This record gives sequence, structure tokens and C-alpha cells, in this order.
Amino acid sequence: SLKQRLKGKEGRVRGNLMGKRVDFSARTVITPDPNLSIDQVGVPRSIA
Amino acid sequence: KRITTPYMTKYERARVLGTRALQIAMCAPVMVELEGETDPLLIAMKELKARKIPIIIRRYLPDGSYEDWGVDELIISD
Amino acid sequence: DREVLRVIFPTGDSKVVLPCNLLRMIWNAQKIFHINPRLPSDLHPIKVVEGVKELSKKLVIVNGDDPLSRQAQENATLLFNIHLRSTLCSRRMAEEFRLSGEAFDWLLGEIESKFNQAIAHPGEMVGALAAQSLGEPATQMKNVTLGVPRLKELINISKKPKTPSLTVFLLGQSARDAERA
Amino acid sequence: LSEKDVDPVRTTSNDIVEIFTVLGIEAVRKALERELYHVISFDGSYVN
Amino acid sequence: MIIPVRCFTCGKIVGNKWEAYLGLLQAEYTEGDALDALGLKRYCCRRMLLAHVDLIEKLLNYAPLE
Amino acid sequence: QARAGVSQVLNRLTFASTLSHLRRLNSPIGRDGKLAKPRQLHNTLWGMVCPAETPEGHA
Amino acid sequence: MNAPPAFESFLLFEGEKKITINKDTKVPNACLFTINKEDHTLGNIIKSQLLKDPQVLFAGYKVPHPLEHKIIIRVQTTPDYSPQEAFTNAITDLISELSLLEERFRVAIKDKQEG
Amino acid sequence: DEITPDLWQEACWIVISSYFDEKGLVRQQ
Amino acid sequence: HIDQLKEREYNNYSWQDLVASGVVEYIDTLEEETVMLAMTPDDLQEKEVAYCSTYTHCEIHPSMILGVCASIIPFPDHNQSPRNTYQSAMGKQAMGVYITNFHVRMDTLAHVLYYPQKPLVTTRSMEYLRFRELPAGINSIVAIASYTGYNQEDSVIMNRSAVDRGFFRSVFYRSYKEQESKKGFDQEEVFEKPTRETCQGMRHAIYDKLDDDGLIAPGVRVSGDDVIIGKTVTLPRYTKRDCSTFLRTSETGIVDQVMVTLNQEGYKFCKIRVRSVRIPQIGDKFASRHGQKGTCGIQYRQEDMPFTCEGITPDIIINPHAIPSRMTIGHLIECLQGKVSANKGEIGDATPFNDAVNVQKISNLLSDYGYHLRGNEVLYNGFTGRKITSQIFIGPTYYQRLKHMVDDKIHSRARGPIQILNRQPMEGRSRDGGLRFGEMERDCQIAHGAAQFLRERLFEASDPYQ
Amino acid sequence: MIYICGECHTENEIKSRDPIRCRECGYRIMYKKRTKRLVVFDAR
Amino acid sequence: PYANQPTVRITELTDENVKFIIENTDLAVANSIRRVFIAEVPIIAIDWVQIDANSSVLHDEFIAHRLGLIPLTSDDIVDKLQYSRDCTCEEFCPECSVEFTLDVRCNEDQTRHVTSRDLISNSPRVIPVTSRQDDILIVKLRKGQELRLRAYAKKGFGKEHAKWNPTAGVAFEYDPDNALRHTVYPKPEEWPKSEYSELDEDESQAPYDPNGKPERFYYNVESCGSLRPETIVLSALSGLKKKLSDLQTQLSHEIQSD
Amino acid sequence: LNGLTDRDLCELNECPLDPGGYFIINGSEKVLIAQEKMATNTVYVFAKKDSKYAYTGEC
Amino acid sequence: KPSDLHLQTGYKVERHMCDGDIVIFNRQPTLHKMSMMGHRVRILPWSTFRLNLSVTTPYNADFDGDEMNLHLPQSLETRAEIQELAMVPRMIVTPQSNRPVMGIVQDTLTAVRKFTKRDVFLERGEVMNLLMFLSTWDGKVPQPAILKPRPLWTGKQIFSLIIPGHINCIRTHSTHPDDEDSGPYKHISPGDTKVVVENGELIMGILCKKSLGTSAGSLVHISYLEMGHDITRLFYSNIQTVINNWLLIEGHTIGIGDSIADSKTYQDIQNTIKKAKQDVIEVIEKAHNNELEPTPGNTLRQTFENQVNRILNDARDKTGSSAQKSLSEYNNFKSMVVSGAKGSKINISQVIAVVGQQNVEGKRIPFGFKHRTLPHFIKDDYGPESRGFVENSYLAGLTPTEFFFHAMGGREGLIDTAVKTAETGYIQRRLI
RNA sequence: GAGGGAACCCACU
Ligand SMILES: [Mg+2]
Ligand SMILES: [Zn+2]
Ligand SMILES: [Zn+2]
Ligand SMILES: [Zn+2]
Repeated sequence: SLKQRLKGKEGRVRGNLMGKRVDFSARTVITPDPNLSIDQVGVPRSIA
Repeated sequence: KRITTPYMTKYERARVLGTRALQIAMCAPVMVELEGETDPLLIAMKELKARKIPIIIRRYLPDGSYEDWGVDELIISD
Repeated sequence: DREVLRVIFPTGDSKVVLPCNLLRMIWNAQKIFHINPRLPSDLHPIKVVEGVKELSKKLVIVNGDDPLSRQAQENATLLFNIHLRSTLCSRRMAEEFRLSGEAFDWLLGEIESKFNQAIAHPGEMVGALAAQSLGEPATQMKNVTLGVPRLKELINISKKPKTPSLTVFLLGQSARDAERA
Repeated sequence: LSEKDVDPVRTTSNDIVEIFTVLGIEAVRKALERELYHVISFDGSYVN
Repeated sequence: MIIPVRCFTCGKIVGNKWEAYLGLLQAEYTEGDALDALGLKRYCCRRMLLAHVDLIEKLLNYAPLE
Repeated sequence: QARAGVSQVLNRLTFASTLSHLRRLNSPIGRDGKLAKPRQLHNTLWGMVCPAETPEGHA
Repeated sequence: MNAPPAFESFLLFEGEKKITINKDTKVPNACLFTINKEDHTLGNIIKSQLLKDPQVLFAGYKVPHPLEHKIIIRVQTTPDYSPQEAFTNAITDLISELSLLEERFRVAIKDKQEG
Repeated sequence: DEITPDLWQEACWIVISSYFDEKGLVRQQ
Repeated sequence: HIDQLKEREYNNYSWQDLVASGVVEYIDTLEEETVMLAMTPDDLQEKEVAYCSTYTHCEIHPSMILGVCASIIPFPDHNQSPRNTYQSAMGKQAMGVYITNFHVRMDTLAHVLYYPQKPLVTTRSMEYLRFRELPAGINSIVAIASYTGYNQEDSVIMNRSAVDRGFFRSVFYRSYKEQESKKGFDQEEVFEKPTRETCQGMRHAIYDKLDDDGLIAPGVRVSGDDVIIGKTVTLPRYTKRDCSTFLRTSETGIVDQVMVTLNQEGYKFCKIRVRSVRIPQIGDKFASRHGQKGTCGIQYRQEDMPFTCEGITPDIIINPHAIPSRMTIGHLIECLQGKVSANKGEIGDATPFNDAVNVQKISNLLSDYGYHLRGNEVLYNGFTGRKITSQIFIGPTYYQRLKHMVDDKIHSRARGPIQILNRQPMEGRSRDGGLRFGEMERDCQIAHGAAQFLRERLFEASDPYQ
Repeated sequence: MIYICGECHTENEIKSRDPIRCRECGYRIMYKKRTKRLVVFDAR
Repeated sequence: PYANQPTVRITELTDENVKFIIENTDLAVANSIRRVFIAEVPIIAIDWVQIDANSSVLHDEFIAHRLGLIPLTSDDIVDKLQYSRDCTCEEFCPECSVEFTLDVRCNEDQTRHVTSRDLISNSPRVIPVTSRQDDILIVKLRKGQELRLRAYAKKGFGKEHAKWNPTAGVAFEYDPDNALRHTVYPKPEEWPKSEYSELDEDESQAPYDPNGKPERFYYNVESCGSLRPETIVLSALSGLKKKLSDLQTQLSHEIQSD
Repeated sequence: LNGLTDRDLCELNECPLDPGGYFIINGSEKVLIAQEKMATNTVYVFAKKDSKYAYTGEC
Repeated sequence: KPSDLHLQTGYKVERHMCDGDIVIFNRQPTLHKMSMMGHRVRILPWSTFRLNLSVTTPYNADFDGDEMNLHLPQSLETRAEIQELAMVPRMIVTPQSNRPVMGIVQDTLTAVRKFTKRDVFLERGEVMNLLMFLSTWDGKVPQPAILKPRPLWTGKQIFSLIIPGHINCIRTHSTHPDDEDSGPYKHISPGDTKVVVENGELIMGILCKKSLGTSAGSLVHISYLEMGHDITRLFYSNIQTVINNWLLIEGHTIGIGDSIADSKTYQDIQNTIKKAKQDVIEVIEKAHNNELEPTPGNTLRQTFENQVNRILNDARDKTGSSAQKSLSEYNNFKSMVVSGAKGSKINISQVIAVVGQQNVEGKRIPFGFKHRTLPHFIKDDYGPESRGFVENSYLAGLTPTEFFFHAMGGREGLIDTAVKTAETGYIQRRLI
């Protein structure tokens, strides 16, 4: 129903307005790097 | 007659730097002398350090009134 | 100020949370200005008194000159002004900290700048900050209940707590012997 | 609290609702702060 | 599945030793003596032959598609 | 209105996963339940149920 | 997927300089030698050979990132001496060392093989 | 004769090997 | 009974004869609550205070309380119990040889290690799990050391030279199924090699690698944007449109096998197995048999890894800090026992409750082979040749390559497919989807005060509309 | 084209829309030939 | 000129290993020599595989990897062989590569052990090492299984791939009695003595030498078979000298350019 | 595959180490996970909490 | 076509993300505002997100398979918002507990405990190699703490070069004696356990988690308060690089020899366990012969349980105290504990001496059978072995009953994590 | 130069 469309964490408001899928985002496994400064992240060339 | 803080807040600093950087990226005149650097953020921060950014911050009070502060009128303490 | 402190802190816990670390900046002034603690100082005690007075004048949390504004400003900086007068006492500054005149002027300027750097910025979403600051330690959490169930019993105002209890304190001799207790 | 030789000043409950109904809204504000502080600082954890 | 050509740690050739090791074990050698007869001194080369599972023999029991 | 997950696709990533999936028991108590007693390792599981092999998370 | 080719640890691509010298402005008579597509081998021998020169006041090397192939050798010398001259003399001494070691190894192999 | 404690480990793994030679591991299914 | 069972295939004496002899009997949980169990026969042969003189039953072996996955753990009674639980979880994710007839089978997901080894340190219960015949892992020279800082926070340094020699190399097999279907009289999907001027709505890809039956051939290299099954469906000049089966994106590989058959209802049915070789990589998950999971942080070559005086470099370097809070002492004992096992030429016994195996006995056995009795060795720095001041614990430990490679998880999106209903980005890397900027992220960006970034994420990086 | 029968190891010519059955033994599971295209492996 | 004057003492020279001692040099020189042993001594190994038929139970990349790990004799031919990156040919030529062919069909009821003896080279100076011990098992075939392939072997060193590493084990040691305290034993009596130790049985460790430096280095270079171990050491010294000479040339060009 | 030797299983392209214990449904291998339940025909007496019943017997 | 490759002023070029780009970096669950921080992009040649180690603490991240998210700001306003608001150096100190969230972690921590000890002396080449990794170094090699017989620098000199500006900080090492400050050697520490940094120079003391960690008043906290975010960022990076390169020389391990105690220590532990089991049997005999007096506010069974748990906790504490007292200065468990990097004294106690009592729901192991914990015990057995006291260590190995009871204990922690996540998340959502 | 949803299960941090 429309109420089931709107309600819940998967509904319209919580699942599509309070939070939503975004462009220009990447996700992968993290590995250590003691040679980077604390404000610096190593990024794979394919993601970039 | 202005009761708000004389210091530029961190949010004011962030938004003024971003807005001035976008204006410089849209070919606004540069208010300072630039030593051959390209990035609009760097030009915006050296304009802010020289306190020459031509932007007025309108701070809204909860009563609905507002105060207009020049960027050259605020203290950039951070 | 001591009487006001003992009203505020009746348990005698002197550990407080305050903006400017006065002892560390006195140590910083000693190291910067090469203060010899074994030599007499050139700092007049009246310079200490008047400098702390003007510094406390120019550490403003509540603006305004009306009596309501002055009372709110005095209340908002009461602990810090008490700690400032306690730390920058003329006796302590003369025989314990031994600061010079230029060291004391730099100390006043540093205290003023560090206090003005500590004031909350307008635009701070402090409610979300508070909700994340009380929920992040919750991830790491007489039969009195504590932890996450007690936090749930607190933020949900429960008419039926799991372990309701009193802490009854006794008056006079009733508190001193076990038989009348 | 009404009982004889019981301190009518320092005696308190851990029940938020009865502290509100007996002593008022500022007292239950202080009691709420004390109980939240107890829950937080049981572990030695500190929150500002 | 099949014996590796090299020891993983050092790169000593162990791919020519599996059948010799099996023949030594068939000749009533102990595993340590069979490893010592093949010149596998380092324990990194000895785990190559000691821990090898020769799955290719059981794979060869299936009729080939090709 | 019927129980789900009685029949599962057999895990074939390792022989150990195949054996473990072929010898798998399931309590049909909902994983949204926050009571600890069915999830606890009971004393009577000695020699019958492995005390180490359980999933992590809701199950 | 993001795997670099294995020859990139030792092959200079087109336009990549092998060694670049930069004057270190912090202290007098100091230079930074950025050597591309090398590793701890040459960096270690050159640093230890520069440490033997009494006119060298500082000698060190670093790999700034192990996933890159780059050596930074910082050399500081006395004012009457040059870090480029120190670096060249260190390479010359290492070359003479290896030439002498090569011929003595050949002599020792011949002696061991004859008996 | 009783199984001596020095032979017990070998004997118990013999009877376990016999159990898994007969039943296997998926006997319940 | 033991003598009769030693010749099980000669006497025809079996376990069932042992049950019929009145020697063993099956006790369930309700009856076990009335029996009196001796843990060992040492509880029977006990002196004047045996703690019980009325034992009714005896455990055959206590280590039989473990399951299939917990029986591969060496020294499980020297580990913390949650670590045994974590290893029982991860032994099902370890890549080895999952079945012998894997060449016949076309499973959707299949994983075959090149060189699976039986452990040097086994349990006796592993003789019946067939782990000696289908093992999942490699005995690895593991040094527990802090080297260059790249093994911190549950990470490992791998030997790149070892990896080049086939150390933990695996094969990923993926099967793709497709079938012609007669969904109506006019509709007719067919395996054909499509033509650009004839088929409607192609995906701008190449079709030359298809044979003229519409199916790609075995042995052909394929990439993420490649057609492997060419299926066209008749449209009721473009008489048919393209519904070809595509390879999953960024999953490069080689077509291993193509099988053509008939389904239940008699249409042509093709299954294509594509093979891709997975060399160990930074970010690939590796676990010992003690709950010591961790991704590869860096790979050093043999000349960069630390070495012993015999020239042995570790295959894997793990951080010391993985041990103390975990208390996986069975990992250390397995490493020590594996050093002893590889020097002696034997398979070490790590049955849980075994008094014949002790840390002191393993230490004396190791000292009998010219090594330090506690498994430490003097290691030399690979970069400089100088001795490391501390002496490094190093020896063979069984490691497992887990199914979680980084190349099956790396995902980026700039712009692409969106959902039909809410016009927001899709789900998962398989659909080129976006990541969810959830409610908690929204709260965090509220607390940051970054309102324009919040507007960018929640309005104009997701679904602008006017 | 040429498909190997799964059971009887023999090669069979199959045209399009022809049902996939081995003309020798009637086995319904058949496999494609290895390609003739030239594929290079680094020996790494 | 502050060069060392190192001396060589060969203590063992077999066909498999060389044990030798280098005196009067620095620790960095010794370690770099060891690193060039492992990483920067060029040999010839198979790097290009074209499989024509593979009916075996092992897939094509598996066979190619095993072929790459087979050592090939490289004595006196890897010096005159060119790198494929430095060669004027288009794809391959005898000046930069060696062609190998393998053609094995199993038609018997016995399992056919396709070994390195079945690798037939077009150059007689570059053959598998076990074809001059048993032969390195490439694959096992049953009846009806076949393997035809054509390979090309090219020059390379172990910095690129470990198949070009010529050494099995480079044992390296210095200061065997721990006089320099470069390692610190919590219990020195628990530690076995080195092979090169010069201590009595009652002593566990040398007295501390505050004026000492690492000056004597012990090597056991074990060869995988591609080169003789003395050829490995000589080629390593030559390669390190050539690296230093090329770096000196580029350094002189950089100095003159500024 | 019942009663077949390992050679007969290999001639049928089956793994002799494969345990069985599963079904093939539409070509997919399906295992039936065992399901726990309360035992039947047994009297179990519990104490229901926060209810009108002090004790309850169940069969 | 080249006609479509022409650029005019006012055009936009959607260029690839390159070095120096500002991104937001995130790990779920995003609990506080420092689980999403701004990072500068550096392109590295593998398929993972490389992360600095000190940054793993505000993310609650490790590298056992964690996946993290990276959001690219698309405009200059959002880029400047992230740059001036949400960068990692600006997020060093939290408003939650007015203390740093990121500190020195595990190997930098273990080796800065090992590096700032009094007997650490570095030669000229080692000092030059360490100064190669000091990015804030001014180029001047300091005068060594020892000039003759040989020029040797201490680790405190090199860390004084690392410490930025003129930080003045007084801390204590974790092994600082309680009576030392009242003794005659207060300002000259015999064990080097009073940390004094003066004018940015580490004058004395061994650094640890109490000095370089995420506590209030720590050295990185003073660096943030006095020098700002950029200098403190350089401080973190310099500590990590210099200490991680000295650890190549020094090295750190853990072995099976760190789990061994002395034979005298093993005898003491066995004697303590025997005495405590005898005490438990004596309390059992007192309760069985009705000679056990209940304490006020409790019934007889709960007073018996309190007495037994007091005896067994005293046993575990005394055996653990003997275990730590056996440990040498070379012990690596002790090194990682006194550095604050990983582990506790309880972990050392369980590895070396006694695992201890297994507890389910705060009590001993329940009688899941009829009055028996396991069918290997007699009925109404209230002794330590029966009810879940593990008298063995992890080195010694557990008995089968102890193994099963330890599994019962660890299942409780797994259940607690799994069922507390949902209620805690609901509490966070309602609070927000 | 990009055409399904839903349900369930397993797994990951
Ligand atoms: Mg993790
Ligand atoms: Zn080896
Ligand atoms: Zn046929
Ligand atoms: Zn050529």
C-alpha cells in the first residue's frame, strides 16, 4: 500500500529522504599505510 | 548596535572561502596580487588572509533581525 | 570566591573543566621569557591585581551593560574568574611563579586569546553533537541496574523501572550508631 | 522524606518519575543529570 | 594438487623430488630420512614435500572430456 | 505463514563448508529476539552440539 | 585490477629523469638527490660510503613510499666541499671496491678450482 | 586383558576410526 | 576388541560388532543426565579417593565434542573460545579444493587453490573430515614481527617472491546460464551471432568472439564489457532485439568450458564456465586456524623481507599485537610444533586434550634440531643487512586464503544507472550502484555543520529534480 | 559446429535449431571445442 | 678516495653452492651484494606461453606458471642475450629470446609424466637444468590427454619475477659470536652457536666490542641451477658495478646540465 | 550412487569423497537444515512470568 | 572529434580524481562526527584504501576485512566546507570528552615505549637515517648526549626533535611507582617513569599510552592546544615514520617464550591454586555442616557464592600477580602491556598463570543437568572445577570440562555484542 | 554508449 511505501526504515522518508544512494562514492577494503600522513588516504587508480 | 561575535566562525570561514572560490572559478576579479597559482581555493584563502574578500555575512538573530558584517570587519582567529 | 566554590563544590573535588590552562601557560611564559625563579622579579603586585581586573573585564560571554546582562556575564564566567584570581594571585605570582612584567603581559594576552578561541561558535549543531556524544560511549557499554538498560530506562521515562531504589541519609546520632539506624 | 531522623535534604531516589512528582522539574533535571552521569562514568568513561 | 616447482620461501627446486620422495617412502625410509636423502635441509623445503597432497592422481581417475 | 530457510543451497566453497552445512542444526526462534537464553551454550550440549561452531551476528 | 607491471620497479618511463639534484635550503652545502627506479640497494651502499668521507656532515637515504620506486639521498658536506662531489666520490669508491672484490673473487675461484 | 594407559590413546583412536569407517559424517540425513 | 578392530577389513569386525558386544552404547541427552561419565579411563584407574566409585560410562575421546569445523583447529584448548568460534566461521570461507570432480561441475561460484597442503600440525579428528585429501590452506613460514609497520591492526605482510612462485594462488570459476525460451508463439529467443544492422538495442560491445552458434568458445579471453552468449529475441527493420548475456563487470578471465544441453522442457540450454586466476593481492583476506584473520597490507620481495642466517624469509609476517588481547596461544604452539614437525619429518599432533604433547616437550624437540627452544631466531633486516635487536618468533603455521578478495569488493560510481521509482542510484557493485548516505551519515554531517555537503549528498549527487 | 559428447568422447557436427543429441549414444550433454584463436600467457 | 679493500676467502665450492667470506668491507656493501644475489642477477626463464592443446587436468595458466618456474641453464648465454625491451626485433628473435616447444600426447594406460625433459629448446645453450636428480614434473597425463605448447624464454632478474631469481638460499651472516651486540639475547645460554662461531662450549657470547663494526661477512649462496653459484656472485658484482656506473653517468649529466 | 565403489563413482564423474545428504532441485544442490522443536508427549511444567498463571504444565 | 575537444572560459571539465583531492572518508557505523573525516587523496598502485594507523581509532577501524566508503565533493563550496570543517587534523580533539580521539597505536606505541628508555643509544648512521624521516626537521644534527668514547644520541634526543614547538608537558609512565613522588628521587627518576617535556624537548621519562595516547593532558593533546591542527598532524606523522623506521633496527615480536614463566613461579601458582581449592572445600564443609553464618542482606546460598567467588578471585589475583612478577624486562607481553599498545595484565595472567572462573549471567556455571554442570561430576558439586573455575593457563591448555565452560563463557560475550548492537542503535537514533 | 521488481537464505565489518 501507500502507507507501506511511506513507512519504515526502507520507506520513502527514512529510506529515500533521510538517507539515499549517492553518486561520486566509492567503497573498498582498507589496508594500513604508515607512510601516509593522517589527513591522507591512498586511493586505487581504478576508483580515481 | 551589533551584538553578535566580532570573530568569524568556522562555518562562516568555510562558506566564505567556498563562495569566493566559486566566484574566482567563474572569473571574478581577484582582489589580491597572486604569485602565479591557479587553484581558486588558494586565491580565496589568500584573499581572506589579506581580508579583501568582497562578501558581507548576514547573520540572522532568532528574533528575525539580522546584522551585516564585512569579511574585513571580522576577526579571522582560526 | 572560596566560599562560593565550597557552595558550588560541597564534596571538595577541585578537578574542574575550564577553557584556558593557566598553569601550563604560566610554565610557557617561564620558558619563553627565561624566568629565573631564584632571582627577584620586576613584576609589581599591583600590576598583577590591575591586569587580572582588566583581563576579567575583557573575557565576555554575555554582552551588554544592563544589570541582567552583567549578572549573566558574571555567572557565565564565575568559575573561570575564580580560578583566574586563584592562579594569578599576586602572592603566587611573586613567590611561586616568579613571572616578569613582559611575561605577565604575554600571559594576559594569551589567556584572552585562548578564552576567545573557546567560545562556542554560532551555528554549532550542539544537539546532534550531544546525541552522538552520549550514544558513542553507549556502544562500548543491591542489584541496581546500569549500562544500556538503565540508559533506556532513563531516556525513556519509565513508570516501571527495573530496580527502583532510594538512598536514605540519616540525621544526627541516628547516622552515627548502627542500632538506631 | 517525611520520616523522623531521615535527612530531608540529601535523601533521593533513582526513580525519575517520583522525583519529578515530589520535588519538581528542576530537581528532576538535576536527578536526570546525576543518573546519566552515573551510567556514563560507571566504566570510568568521561563525557563533557 | 601437483607438487610445486619451487619452494615457496626460498625457490629451491622441489618439483623433481616428489616421485623420488614417494619411492624413498616405499623403500621403508622415514619421512625425515627421505627428506634428508633428497638434500632438503631447510624446513621451508621440507614442508613442500612433507605437506604435499598429490590431488592430481585422483583427478586422473576421471575420463577426460578432451 | 510458513517457515523459511529449511532448505538451503548447499555450500560448496570448501569441503569443510559442505560437511558443516550437511551437519547443521537450527533453532527456529526469530533472530530479532533479544533474549539470550536460546542463544546460550547450554550444559546439555556436551558431546551433542559443537561448543565453538556458531555464526556471528543475528544468528 | 590495480596491479602495476612488475617492470615498473626498475624501468624509467619516457621523460622520467634518473637522478635529480635539488639544493636543500635549510642548511648550507646540503643537497637532495632523488634517484628514480632504485631501492635500498644503491641507497644503502651510497649512504654508507658517504658516511666514510670525513668531509660529509650528513648522509641519509629514504624510500618515501615502498609502493613507489624512488630514493631520496640527503647529503650535507663541509663548506670547502660539495654534496655533488661527495656523491660522485662515493660512487667512485664503491665502483673501485666492487672492481677489486670482483677480481679477488675471480682469483679465489681459480685457486679453489685448481686445488 | 585391560588396555594399558600407554596403549589407550592408540586404542581410542582405533575405535573412533571404526566408528567413522561405518557411519561416516552425514549418516543422520 | 582393539586387536579385532586393528584388522577391520580382515576379521570383518566393525563398529556395529562393538555395539553388539555390549561395549559401547548410545546415550542421549535425557539418559546422559543419569549416567556417571569418566572423562578418561584414568578416572577409572584411580586410587582411594577417585572422586567417584560409581562410574557408568567413559568418554571415547573428549575432543569429539567438537564439530567438523572446530576439529581442524590445532590446540583449541590453548585459545580463547571466541577465537575458536571465529575460526569455525572462517574455515568455511577458506579456499582449497572443495570437491574432486570440480572440472565436471559448473557451479555459479567456485574457488580452487593451486597448491593446497595438509597441515604440518593436525588433529586426529581431521583424519575423518578428509582434510588430508581436500585441504584448504598452505603451511607458511610465519614470522610474528613488526616490520615496516605494514602489518598493524590485523594485517599481514606477504612475500612477493613467494606469491610469484604460486604461494596461495587460486582460481575463480564463474558459471553463466542461458536458455532459449518460447514465451509465446511469436516470441522466440535464439542463440545467434547478432548483426548490428539487424538487432535492436545492442550494448555497443564487440560480438566477434562469439561463434556462429551464438556461444563463445572455450579458451577465449573475456573482459567486463564482452558478450559470451549471444541471444536475440524476436520483436513482434529490427525484427529482433538484443538480449545477450554479458560478463560481469571488471571480472576479466578466460572461458574455461562451454556446455550445451536440453533443459526439462526441451529448449537449448547453455552453461559457460569462465576461469580467472587470482594472484594474492594487497587487501586479500588470510586467516590462520586460530581466528587470526587479516588482509594483506603490503608484499615485499625476498630481498626486502627479513631473513634468518640460513636465508629463510617468512612467507607471511603478522603483527605481535594480534596475539595479546586475543590470547591465541594455540597459534604460537602450532608454529612451534610446525617447526619441530618440518625439521623432524613428521606431522605434529594437536589433538586438544593430549598430555603426550606439551610446550616443554616441543621446546626440547626444537632445541634438539639446532634451533632456539622457544622458536625465536636471529633475523637480519632485509633493507640494511643488520641484525634485528630482538629475536623473531618464526616457523611454519597453517594459513588459509579466505574467499574475500579485494577485487570482488572494490567499487566506484561517478554517475550511472538509477532506479525507476525514486530515480536514485542503484544497489551494489553488480548494478553499478551508489553507496547509501544513510541517516547516521546525515546526523554526522549535521554535527559537522557542513550543510552544503549535506545538500550535495542528499540532493544533487542523488536525485536533482525541478 | 563441432561439439564433444560428454559420455562417448566423440565429436559431432550440430547445426542451429538442431536438438543437442549425440548421434552415436544419444547423450544430451555436449561441450564446445577449444578455440583456435591465439592466446598468450605470461609465465608468471 | 675512501674505498674499502675487501678480501675473499672461498671455503666451499660445489656445483650447487658457494660458501665464502668477505672481510674488510661495510655491512651495507655486503647486504647490497646479497640483495643483488636475490634480485638483480639476470637469468633466462620462460616468460611467454602459447598453449595449442591442453587436455590435462591442470588449466592453462597453471601450466604456464609451472613452465615459468622451471630453471633454464643461463651460463655464458645470458650475458650476450638482450632484454626484449632493448631489442630491435618486433616480437621475438634469437638475440633476445629462446624458443621452447612441448608436444606430449598420452596414448598408453600408464600415466605419462610430462617433465622438463619434454621441453625442447631451439638453442642448445639454454636447456632445462635437470636435462644436462630427476626432471621437474610439469604435468601428469592420462590416456587421451594431450599438451602442445610453444614458449619463449627471455632475460630478466628477480626484481621483476621470482622465476628469474637464480639463488635458492642466500645464507648471510656476520658477527657470529655477537661481539657487536647487534642482537640482544634475553638468555644467551639458550641460543645455539653459529656454524662460524669461534667460542668455547662454556662461553655463550663474545665480550662486547665497543670499537667494533661489522667487518667480516659469511655467505652460503645456493644456486637453483640456472647459473653456477660463482657465476651468480660474479654477475652480482658486475651488475652492482654497472648500476653504480650508470648512476654515475646520469649524475654527471645532471651536474653538467645545471 | 548407492552401493557404488569409488572407481564406479569416478567413472560416473562423481567425487567419492562427496558425502551425499542433499537433493538436486532444478540443478541446485539443496540441504535440509535440521530443525529443533520441543519434544512431544512429555509433560513440561514452567512458571509463566507476569501472567495470571503461577505455574503451567504443557504437553 | 577535435571540434568537441575545444575549451572555453566557463566550461566545466569532469576530470579524474587526482593527487591532493579532498574527500570524505567514512566507516559504518557512523557513531560520532569523527567517523566521517576529510582526507587528501594520494593515488597508490593497488586496489585498497590505504589509511594512516592513528586514524584507525576515530573510525573504530582495523584491517581484518573492513570496507570503507569515500565520497567526493563535487563543488568548490563543499570542498572548502570539508577542508575548513571536517579534515582529520581539525578532528584531532573531540568535544565529546575534551580529549584527542586519535593517538599513537601499537607499533609506534610499543617502540616509543622501547625508544625513550634511558639505555637507548643510536649511532651516527642510525641517527641520520631516523632524521631522514623527520619531515619537520630543520637540518641541524643535534649535539649527541654522549660525545666520548663514541658519539651516541639517545632516543629522547630524537624524540625531542620530533616534539614540535615548545610543548611543556608532565606525565607519568604506566610503571611509575606510587611512593616515588614522595621519595628523595622525585625529580631524578630511578626508573625513568616521570615524563617531563620542556621547551619541546623530552627531558625525561618513558613515553607510553599515558603520554602519546588519546587521554586528556597527553602530549598530542598539548600539541593540539598549543600548536594547532597542522603542526599536530605533522607531529603524528613524524612520530609514526621515525619510530617505525627505528623499529626496523630494534624489532618487536611475540613468541611462545613470552608465555613461559619460571619453575619457581609455576610452583607458586600451583601452590596458590591448591590452597584456594582447599579453602573452597573448607567453605563447602562449613556450609554442608550448617556452620556457615549468613551475612546481612543475603541468603545462605548467595553468601556461600560470595565467599567462594572471593576465594577464587583472590586466587586469580595472586596467581596473576606472581605471573607479572616473574616477567623479565625482555618479555614482549609485558612490553605491549606497559606500552599500552595491546593487552592487559589480565591477559598475561590468563596466558601464563590461570584463566580463571567462567561466568554465565554473572554467576558460576549453572546446573544445566540435574544438580550437575556436566555428567562428569557428582551431584551437588559446588567445588571450583565443577562450577567453572579454570585452574589452567592458555599455555598449559584447558581440560575438556574447562574447555566447555570457557566456551560457555565466551558465548555470553558474543551474545552480548550481537544483541546490544540493535538496542544501542535505536537509542542513538532516538537521541538524534 | 544502457530495460524488471519482490521474497528468502548465506556471508562480511
Ligand atoms: Mg574490523
Ligand atoms: Zn625452501
Ligand atoms: Zn555420445
Ligand atoms: Zn629480439
